Amino acid sequence: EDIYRKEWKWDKVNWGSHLNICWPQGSCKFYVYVRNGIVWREEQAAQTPACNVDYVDYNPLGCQKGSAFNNNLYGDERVKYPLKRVGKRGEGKWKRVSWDEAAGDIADSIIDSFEAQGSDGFILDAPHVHAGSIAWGAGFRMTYLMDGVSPDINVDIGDTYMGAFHTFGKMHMGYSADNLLDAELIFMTCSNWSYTYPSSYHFLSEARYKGAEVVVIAPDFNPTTPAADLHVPVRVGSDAAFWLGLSQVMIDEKLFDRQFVCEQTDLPLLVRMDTGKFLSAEDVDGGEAKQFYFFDEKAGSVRKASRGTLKLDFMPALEGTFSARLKNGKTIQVRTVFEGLREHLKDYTPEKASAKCGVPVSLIRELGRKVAKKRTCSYIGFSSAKSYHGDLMERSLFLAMALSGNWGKPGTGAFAWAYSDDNMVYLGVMSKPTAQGGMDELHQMAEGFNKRTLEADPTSTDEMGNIEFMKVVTSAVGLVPPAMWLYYHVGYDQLWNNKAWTDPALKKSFGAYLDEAKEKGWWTNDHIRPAPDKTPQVYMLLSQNPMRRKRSGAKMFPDVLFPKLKMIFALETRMSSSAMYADIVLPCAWYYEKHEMTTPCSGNPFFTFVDRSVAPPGECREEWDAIALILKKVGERAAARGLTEFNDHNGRKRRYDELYKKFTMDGHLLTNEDCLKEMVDINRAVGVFAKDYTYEKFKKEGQTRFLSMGTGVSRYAHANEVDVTKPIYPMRWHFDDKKVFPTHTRRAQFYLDHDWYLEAGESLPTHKDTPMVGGDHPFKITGGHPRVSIHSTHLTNSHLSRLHRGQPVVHMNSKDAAELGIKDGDMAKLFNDFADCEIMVRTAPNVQPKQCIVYFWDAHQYKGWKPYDILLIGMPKPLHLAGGYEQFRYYFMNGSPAPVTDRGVRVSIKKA
Amino acid sequence: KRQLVTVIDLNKCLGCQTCTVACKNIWTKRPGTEHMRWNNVTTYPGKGYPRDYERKGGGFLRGEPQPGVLPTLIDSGDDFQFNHKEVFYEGKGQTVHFHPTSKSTGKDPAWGYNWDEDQGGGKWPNPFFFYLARMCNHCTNPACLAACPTGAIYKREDNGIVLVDQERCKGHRHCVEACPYKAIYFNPVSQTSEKCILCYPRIEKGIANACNRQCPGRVRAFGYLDDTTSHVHKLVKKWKVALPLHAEYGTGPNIYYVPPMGARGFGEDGEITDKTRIPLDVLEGLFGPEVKRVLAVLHTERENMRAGRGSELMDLLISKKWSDRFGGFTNDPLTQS
Amino acid sequence: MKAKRVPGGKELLLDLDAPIWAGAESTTFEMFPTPLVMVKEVSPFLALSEGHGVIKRLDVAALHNGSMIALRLKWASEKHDKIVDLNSFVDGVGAMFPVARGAQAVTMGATGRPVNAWYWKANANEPMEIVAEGFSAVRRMKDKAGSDLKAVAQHRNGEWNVILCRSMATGDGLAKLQAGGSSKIAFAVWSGGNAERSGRKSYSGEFVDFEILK
Ligand SMILES: Nc1nc2c(c(=O)[nH]1)N[C@@H](/C(S)=C(/S)[C@H](O)COP(=O)(O)OP(=O)(O)OC[C@H]1O[C@@H](n3cnc4c(=O)[nH]c(N)nc43)[C@H](O)[C@@H]1O)C=N2
Ligand SMILES: Nc1nc2c(c(=O)[nH]1)N[C@H]1C(S)=C(S)[C@@H](COP(=O)(O)OP(=O)(O)OC[C@H]3O[C@@H](n4cnc5c(=O)[nH]c(N)nc54)[C@H](O)[C@@H]3O)O[C@H]1N2
Ligand code: HEM
Ligand code: SF4
Ligand code: SF4
Ligand code: SF4
Ligand code: SF4
Ligand code: F3S
Ligand SMILES: [Mo]
Repeated sequence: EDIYRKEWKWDKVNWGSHLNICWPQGSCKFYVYVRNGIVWREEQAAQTPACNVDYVDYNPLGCQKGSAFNNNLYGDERVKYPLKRVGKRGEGKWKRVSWDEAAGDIADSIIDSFEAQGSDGFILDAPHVHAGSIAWGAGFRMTYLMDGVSPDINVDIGDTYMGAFHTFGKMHMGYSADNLLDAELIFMTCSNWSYTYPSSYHFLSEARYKGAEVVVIAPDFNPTTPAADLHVPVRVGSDAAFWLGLSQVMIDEKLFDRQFVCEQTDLPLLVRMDTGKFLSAEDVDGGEAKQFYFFDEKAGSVRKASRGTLKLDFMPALEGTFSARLKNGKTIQVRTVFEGLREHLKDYTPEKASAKCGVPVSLIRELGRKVAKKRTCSYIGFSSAKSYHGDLMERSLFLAMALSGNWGKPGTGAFAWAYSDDNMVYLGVMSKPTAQGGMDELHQMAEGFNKRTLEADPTSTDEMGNIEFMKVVTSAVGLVPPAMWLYYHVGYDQLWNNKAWTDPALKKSFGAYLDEAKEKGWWTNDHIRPAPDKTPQVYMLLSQNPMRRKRSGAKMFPDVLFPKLKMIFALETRMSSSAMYADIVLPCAWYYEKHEMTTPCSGNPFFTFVDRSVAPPGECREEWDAIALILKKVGERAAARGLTEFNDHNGRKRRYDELYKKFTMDGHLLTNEDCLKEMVDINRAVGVFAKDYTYEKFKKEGQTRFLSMGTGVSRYAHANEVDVTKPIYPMRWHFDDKKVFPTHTRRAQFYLDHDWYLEAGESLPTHKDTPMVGGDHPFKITGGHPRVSIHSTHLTNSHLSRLHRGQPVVHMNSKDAAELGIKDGDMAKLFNDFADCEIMVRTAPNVQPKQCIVYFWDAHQYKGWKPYDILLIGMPKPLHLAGGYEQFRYYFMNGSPAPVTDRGVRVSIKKA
Repeated sequence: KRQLVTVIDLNKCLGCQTCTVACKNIWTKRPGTEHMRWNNVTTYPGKGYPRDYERKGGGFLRGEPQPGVLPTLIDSGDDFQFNHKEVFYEGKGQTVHFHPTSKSTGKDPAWGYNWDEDQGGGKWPNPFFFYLARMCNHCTNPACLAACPTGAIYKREDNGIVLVDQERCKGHRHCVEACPYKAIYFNPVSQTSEKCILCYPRIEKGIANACNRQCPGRVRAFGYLDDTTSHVHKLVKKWKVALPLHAEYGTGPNIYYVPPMGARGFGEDGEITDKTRIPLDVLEGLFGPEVKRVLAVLHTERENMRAGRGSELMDLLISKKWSDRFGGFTNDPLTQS
Repeated sequence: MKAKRVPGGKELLLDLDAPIWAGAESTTFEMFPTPLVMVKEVSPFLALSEGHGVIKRLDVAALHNGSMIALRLKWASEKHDKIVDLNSFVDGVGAMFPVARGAQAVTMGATGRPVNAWYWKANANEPMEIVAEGFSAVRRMKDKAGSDLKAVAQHRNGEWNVILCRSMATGDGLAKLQAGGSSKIAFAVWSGGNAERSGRKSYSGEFVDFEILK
């Protein structure tokens, strides 16, 4: 029996985790087992207790990708030496060069472009955090120091909740997974936790056994349905109709929480029947334009709705049509938003809503009634943001939550998007360490914004002061809406101005709306970068893979962008499909091979330590060090070339020779370990870690619950404090404290009375079918994040690829396939008016008829390297160019039109 | 004499394959074991693992031994080879792509481990499927043991673990044909057969077996069937909600499954019903005639919870403290052999 | 059968194409399927075997040179000399001798009545020495139990040709094969193509006289 006992041996064990952005980030603590100087295997530590005795713990955490990551570290997907292109881009001809040569070529290309046209020539395109918080910090810090252009990561990927943004004025709200244990009714929608949250899926099945009713709203009977009591089989993109049907039920049957609606929302605010706009004090007595009104039926009069608190001292009217005399002496009819909604929901009776979304009447009525009487928590996943009209779908869900009083309470919530990213953003901008006063300027600037805000409006909240700050700082550091440069520089105007692929309720194209928006000053030159008359010349790939990530990027990048680019360089651990087109690939240290910390959110609300268990192989470098070296070389090469200064985008001069000293804080930050210690200090300084929770304690324990959302948007958006003894849930301040919302109406706002919305037919939540993006083809293609990989991190891993068919697959309904003469395992062409791809077919009864599904794959896993994404176009929702309204705005990760609307794109399928 | 048992709660299983990799990354990365998924997880309805194992005979009928047939490498999930060098470095551009090649045929695979993932059964709008984790059952009446003419297979009297003595094994593979679960696997390098060892190197140090311990879905319980304080005893023997897989194969298997409740289906009228869509006879095919009772108990107990009455059963199946699932096998996985 | 004395060295006896083999006394043995119903108590599953024993004829010549003794064995078979799948088996041949009085070939001997078998497998470098006390106790000897048993093999034109060669003098427990002595011999042969291994095979039946001449 000693031959198996032989295997159960090792030399040492360290803490590890994975920096790939699973979401909610699992932040799973592993034992990393090293032997013979190599990572042999890993296993979950399972040391994450419950919040208290009544709740389920988080143990063991983990997933199959994490639990087999040792295979990544020794896999043939790794790049271990700097490579320089030998053939054409993408030809697969490489030679090894030194870091010196590779960093030198990169630096020269940076210099060349800065000399030719200033800093607009450099693009760090939407890096994600997969390489690590410190790598993200490095890339951002670099771009900021150089005043380069960094398209917004979140808008670029399509992880946003614009309907939340537009209803509540914020989206950075979340709950922790154990919050489901306090819900009586749980809706998993536009999401697939079986695939996408395996570390905490258990809270869903365990809530079920505790008595929670679990509902999966999905077009397909999706992989999460084994935990579900009910599948709500929506037609792709039709969720609004479902949720409006539910709202109609609660209103018609008088099941709604009248008090909550009257307090929390715009439903009782009065709207003018002549203009369609909220009745304002300006209209009535020449007061404030944003002072709005309730009707007091007892008093027989319009009464000002407070801008400063949601607390009510009487019950506003909901039902009715009334009159108001304006300052003109003219009398008009006014009615509450609610009264308009009652009319509007006549088109969403269960019978009618059922016709629109394909959900049976019985289920619409059952769930209408249940939502009104049950503490209800949802998880809206990021397929919502990837739907053209996800905002409408989300607004409609929030209307049902409003009507049922389902927010601001234990066991409520909609997603997990509250998090502290202080460790990354302070690392990214500070000129000196935290312990040396590095946060002082930022912290005094933050106060400035608060003072200015209160001055503008003394009813303003901290949350509002923080948003104004965010709007400014985002543009000061070169973070820009990604639609702009894609439109102006990557030829996407030719796709996005196609009226055939636009919502037909819109009166004009995306670009026409853009022109109107810039004419009105809603987008400035600090948003539209690189400027249209600049040419992108240097393009940095870091935790980003545009060949699959950009919708239609597989065509638009090679055909339009790459030809303009003098240098494409990648900081990679792995030979991604996009790295195959690079001029220079720089090898990086991977998980367990560099000190790091995970980047958790509310869902799994603990930071986890990642040790350097083993040295990186070959000439793999930490990304901070790699970037530091590039910047030193920029300085050195500039000096050798007799150059001193370059112009930033505002035409101010910056010295090449100070880039490296600034980046490293004059030698203080050279390694991940250096940066980790600084991130720990940052977390201590902002309350995310206890003040006495040092790096020494962190290294020893391996993980710790965070104690706050830090100092960024989440701290205010989340609108609750973190109490580690109970599940995290948002919006408590709004409900308990009657705190106003940062919106036009100061309330959770279902009526958007902005001209564009009024004209588009979207002033109220409403159902619009997905635009016919791709042309008139009969399937609606949907996707999802892969079960089998965290993004592409494991898509080129032999070991993990043996858990599946090892290649791209399209899931089709069995009968649909049969009707096209296609069998399981056949190849098929997917195509539309724009492009095509070939993919292996999986047939399943669980796919909705005329739906097909591709969970994403890396582009070089496909024939001709044409991924399904090639046909996805990414039509941005033009209404998201809107400004001139409080909650219509852009700051980092929030707002602007996301080019991400791939869910429901039209494709045809034929056998190949 | 005692018997180690595992309970697997199919309601909780999310098909993540962590258990698959947990096993593989200790035991089955050695030459000749790469195809072996001693812990395997596939979608049900499906062909299972190995492919069509339910058609391959073995076991006992009326206590009569049944002939069986040997799985192939492909049946056993293959060991896909990939072409990294070809795609990245060979100057072939987009004329080649990253893809698997069968280790058996040297060509593109038309099957492999978990090939029928997420497919399942039923008919729209009532499709159904769940995930089915399996390992060696460490049977009370093991057919594998009975089959080996060299007597290389034995069942530990202390804990009921069934093992193939790797020194005496000659690779005759009668055991493979005889095991109606096809839970013994030929190693063509050693030319012996191998199988789940119930992680005995770990369990003899009080460390839970890896496929149980590493399951993020908290699906798995483990322990001695006679230990009246254990989850496994309470679910198999007391509540009797954890049922054997294919007990009609005559081997007395010692893994037990909590059958899936499943999602409510739609009726012929297209309206929502109050009944699961999973056909009872399908679940009965796998877990026997007690399925109906079990589903009824699960629903009743779940209602007891919901109503504020409490339920030991729901407490057990939820297990708010994870380590309580493991029957006293609670040592951290930090003691070596 | 008789093993004839020949004047050569071991590289006449190990040379499959040596003309000396062309003048050897060759005996054709009919080969029958093993009565596996007999193995029920050792393996009820093996006892269910159907269709084993597809090789019906084995030709054997025996020669010695006083210090080594060689068997040349020849039979019709496809070449299965490699494990190419998890269901794949290799060709094999066995020659058995009694090591105790009253050892019966049809049971592979019995407790205290052992037999010794030379065992060749097509995918093995070396042949194996097997000592058996009944088919319930068939042992492969570690590193041949000190024996110098050697094999050469070639498949050509649909036939296996193999020579099993061993020193005439051996230690205790292996078959006594002295010049001027008479032992007994039996054979089994396995078709890998027919999934033959362990007891699934054809065999020559009970032991026949094996006279070692000179
Ligand atoms: N149709 C469709 N499109 C969608 C989505 C969808 O659901 N459907 N979803 C999205 C969303 S939400 C995301 S977050 C994208 O998958 C993220 O794409 P990304 O390009 O970052 O991933 P990817 O994994 O491909 O590239 C990241 C690279 O990071 C590398 N990497 C990972 N770890 C490290 C590391 O430690 N160091 C370094 N230097 N690199 C590392 C990785 O190799 C990969 O190539 C976006 N589009
Ligand atoms: N294994 C793994 N997990 C991950 C990641 C990963 O790459 N791998 N990435 C992380 C990241 S960055 C993200 S953004 C998340 C994403 O994870 P989720 O937020 O869960 O989102 P998706 O995977 O897009 O959700 C897929 C589901 O959307 C449903 N769907 C599609 N269209 C519609 C529709 O119109 N209506 C409704 N109701 N549903 C629809 C489909 O049924 C599909 O199953 O995953 C996170 N976790
Ligand atoms: C008379 C000529 C025979 C010869 C030369 C012979 C030879 C052998 C040899 C060399 C082995 C070992 C195979 C291995 O280790 O892989 C073996 C195994 C076996 N034989 Fe025979 N045998 C003969 C007759 C029989 C008969 C008539 C039976 C059945 C009635 C039989 C039943 C078995 C069984 C059941 C095994 C497997 C035992 C084990 O591997 O431990 N043998 N035989
Ligand atoms: S990849 Fe994410 S979910 Fe998986 S083990 Fe690592 S941190 Fe956990
Ligand atoms: S499952 Fe198969 S291999 Fe495991 S003990 Fe039972 S009969 Fe033997
Ligand atoms: S008990 Fe251990 S050896 Fe058996 S399948 Fe699980 S991990 Fe593998
Ligand atoms: S690890 Fe658990 S949840 Fe995941 S597949 Fe295995 S048994 Fe199911
Ligand atoms: S039959 Fe016996 S010899 Fe080995 S392969 Fe099976 S244990
Ligand atoms: Mo994402």
